[PDB]
Amino acid sequence: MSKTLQRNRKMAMGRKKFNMDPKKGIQFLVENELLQNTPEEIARFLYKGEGLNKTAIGDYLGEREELNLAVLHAFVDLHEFTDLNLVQALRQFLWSFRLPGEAQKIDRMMEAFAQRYCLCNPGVFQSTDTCYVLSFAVIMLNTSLHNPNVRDKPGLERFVAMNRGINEGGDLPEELLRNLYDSIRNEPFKIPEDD
Ligand SMILES: Cc1cc(O)cc(C)c1NS(=O)(=O)c1ccccc1
Repeated sequence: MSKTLQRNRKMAMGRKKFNMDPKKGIQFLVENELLQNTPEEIARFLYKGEGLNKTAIGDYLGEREELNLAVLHAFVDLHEFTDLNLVQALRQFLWSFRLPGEAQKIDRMMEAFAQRYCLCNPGVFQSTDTCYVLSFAVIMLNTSLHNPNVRDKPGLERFVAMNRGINEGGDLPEELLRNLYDSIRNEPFKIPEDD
């Protein structure tokens, strides 16, 4: 009983430590046998995200060292994108962490996302590059449609034109692009606040 109560408080302390500095928080949890030091177990901890700031989760997933890269891979693997369209998948992924203005880190994260989306849905995009480019197209479209600071609201026809030639030199099916455009137009991305 006393061991359990002590462990519960130390877990809570570990979460607070993580929010101050992700690597120190994970270190405390691992060193106190509250979390196993495996990429999969760390990833599951971050995916659950209990009491964890989404900016802190993003920071940890964005680190360059081997273990953090492995955690990123395992974290993306916890996402189940089978039979979801690209927007549905992005809604889930983009809600799970936050990391603005770190280009190289976002590149790694979005490449991992694109690879996972395509593995889950092999018939949609034959090229993962197509998936990556279209993923950013949808993010850009969300901002263009829903941020009043941009006065050019691109219509469907413009969105279609902007994506020409990215499907192995051909175009994406028009209905795929329409479905993605309409999904974003009717429901903006829910993006985690800076926490
Ligand atoms: C997805 C998003 C869109 C925004 O308009 C603002 C933010 C903070 C986010 N999150 S974001 O971490 O900056 C980001 C994640 C993945 C790709 C691009 C950006």
